[PDB]
Amino acid sequence: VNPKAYPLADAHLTKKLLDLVQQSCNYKQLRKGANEATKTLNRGISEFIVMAADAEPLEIILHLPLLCEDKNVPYVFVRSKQALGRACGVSRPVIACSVTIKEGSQLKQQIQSIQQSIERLLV
Amino acid sequence: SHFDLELRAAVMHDILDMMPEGIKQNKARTILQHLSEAWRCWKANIPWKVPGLPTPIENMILRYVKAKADWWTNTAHYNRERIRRGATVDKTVCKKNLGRL
Amino acid sequence: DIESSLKQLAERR
Amino acid sequence: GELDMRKIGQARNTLMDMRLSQVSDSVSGQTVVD
Amino acid sequence: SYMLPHLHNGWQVDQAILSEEDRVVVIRFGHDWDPTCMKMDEVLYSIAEKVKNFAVIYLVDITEVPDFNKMYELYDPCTVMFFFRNKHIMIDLGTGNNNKINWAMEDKQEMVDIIETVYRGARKGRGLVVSPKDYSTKYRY
Amino acid sequence: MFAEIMMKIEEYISKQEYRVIVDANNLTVEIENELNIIHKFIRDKYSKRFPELESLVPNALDYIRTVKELGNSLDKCKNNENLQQILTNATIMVVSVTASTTQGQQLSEEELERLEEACDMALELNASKHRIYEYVESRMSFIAPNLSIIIGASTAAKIMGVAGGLTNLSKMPACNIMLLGAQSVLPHTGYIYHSDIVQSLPPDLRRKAARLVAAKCTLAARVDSFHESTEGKVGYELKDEIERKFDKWQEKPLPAPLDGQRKKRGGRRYRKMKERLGLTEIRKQANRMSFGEIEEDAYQE
Repeated sequence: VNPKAYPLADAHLTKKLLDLVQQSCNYKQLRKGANEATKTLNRGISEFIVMAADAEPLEIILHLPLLCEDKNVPYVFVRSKQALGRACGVSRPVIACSVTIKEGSQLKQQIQSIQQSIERLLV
Repeated sequence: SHFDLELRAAVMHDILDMMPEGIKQNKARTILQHLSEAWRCWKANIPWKVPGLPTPIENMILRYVKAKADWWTNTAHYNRERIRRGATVDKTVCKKNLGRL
Repeated sequence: DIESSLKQLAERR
Repeated sequence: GELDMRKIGQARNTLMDMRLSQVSDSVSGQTVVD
Repeated sequence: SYMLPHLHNGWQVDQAILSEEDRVVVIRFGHDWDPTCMKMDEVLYSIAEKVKNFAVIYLVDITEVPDFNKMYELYDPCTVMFFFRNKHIMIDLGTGNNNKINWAMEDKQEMVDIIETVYRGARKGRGLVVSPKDYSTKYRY
Repeated sequence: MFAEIMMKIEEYISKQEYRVIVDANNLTVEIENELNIIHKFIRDKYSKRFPELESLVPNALDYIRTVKELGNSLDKCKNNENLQQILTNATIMVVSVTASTTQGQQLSEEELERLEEACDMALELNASKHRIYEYVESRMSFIAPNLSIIIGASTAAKIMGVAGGLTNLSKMPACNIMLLGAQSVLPHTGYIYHSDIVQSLPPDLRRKAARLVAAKCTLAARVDSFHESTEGKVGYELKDEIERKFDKWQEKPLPAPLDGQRKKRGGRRYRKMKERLGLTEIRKQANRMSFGEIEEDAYQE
């Protein structure tokens, strides 16, 4: 993978992150795209920000952890956007899928658990 | 009267006889298509640019196009004169002459 | 292919 | 060097337009809606 | 030119008539030297890539294979005849007979319409397809 | 203001942070307006000696060179080697035809001296603006090569001055990049839209192609934030993709003789099409002929 992409999740961690991203996008709580993730990080309403390590170039998502250092949000980098290749109906693999807090989310606590799991990988 | 078809046949025969047997299997249709593109190009003021074609091939195509253009201009002038005079024509001939004019 | 037939037709006309 | 055919035409058109505008500057009540 | 492959052998032409059954087979018995057969070949080339999906047109030289001009009696300089699944369909041109076209049809649209009508009649099985044209006259004025 | 900026540009060019390039760009943008005002004042002052010189020379630098070469004397247009290097041959012929019949009196000595001083000041301002543009292009090539090769050096310098450098621009999203320095005021008039890369496009496809021009330049902001992409291959590839998109945005079988098989459906399944598209007409009072009488006139047709 890319050495600049940090942190790197495991297989089950990426599977749980993809399931949480699909549950957020199906319940209208996730935004795909780099500009939408940057706007969700600047607005302060994004609960989590996920990146993709298989990006050419990978520097375009390099501001995604740094904005996570500007809003106190967990950051994670899927080995490949292909994990979200279909994402929320996206034909092309998805990379920046800012998962924003959803009022009374049916998986709000589950998303919080993913956050708690994404804060321990960066050590 | 039949300058167009005769000239096309002569150009095709010359190109085919010049062309080797290794290239006459399938590229004869390509040369015919190139000649057709050249003909349609001169009839619509659109330049015919085949930079990947041999210079003698381009010269032959240009000569054929010039001959066909001269023949078509003469035929169109004659047909227009006959129509103005009151000669006996048909709908296909009238349509072709109107298009050329 | 068609080259031989075209040449044959041309040679007679 | 090379021939710029449109250059002389453009120059002549500009000169004619300038001369006409000079003549047109002497008009009395030509209206204009902004 | 003459991109349509002429069946040199008479038996080869007959097998070609027996080759395709789901489309229209048109054989141009005109000799390639004459200008009239040249115009017929040009008209065929106009409809070469159009009626291809519904017909298969082949050229023919009465000098090469004489049996076609001696049994079917195609004495015209360039006669266009049709054969569908071993059944020579007749086009109701109105020129006294219906075995051949016998006219240098310089209209591509007319040839295309005639081919379509011949195909429709062959599908309907009518041995004498009513040609949607007034071929009995010169159609000129 | 201009002297200190010129001294800073000379000190930067003699030694070969990011605010000096933006200050030089602002000084060049001020010097361009000052040279335009000086050219307008020279055209208003020399209007008595040559009233057709402004119409013959629409450019400000060309009119300044014509006022410096000819001036009040209209005899400097016959085989003039100095005027032949500024304008073309047809422009020189038009200037000679205008000076042959000018119908204007010559200016005084003080007015000609003031016009020559204004032309020299405009030439010095244009030279200072060209030197500031060269220094800004050198600083952009040393700082952000992909952003200077994709959207231009002056546009990248203006984007770094507005956003606060390449480190702050990388954070900017495509929406901000698309409307970088954007706003009757045109909505989303981003610097990319107000640039040379967006000027080579039709106005119907100028804004949306700017969305293809700014956001990829934002990727250049992601390319020049680190120490990578020092050559500019990514910006050249983005420019080639934008040129291919602009070239793409600008500029036979026969159906088989087969018909329908049979009819078995009808009503709320095929009747809707036969009622909307092939809608039922009057079907009466328009097909009858009344062979006994004659309703319309004999030749109404």
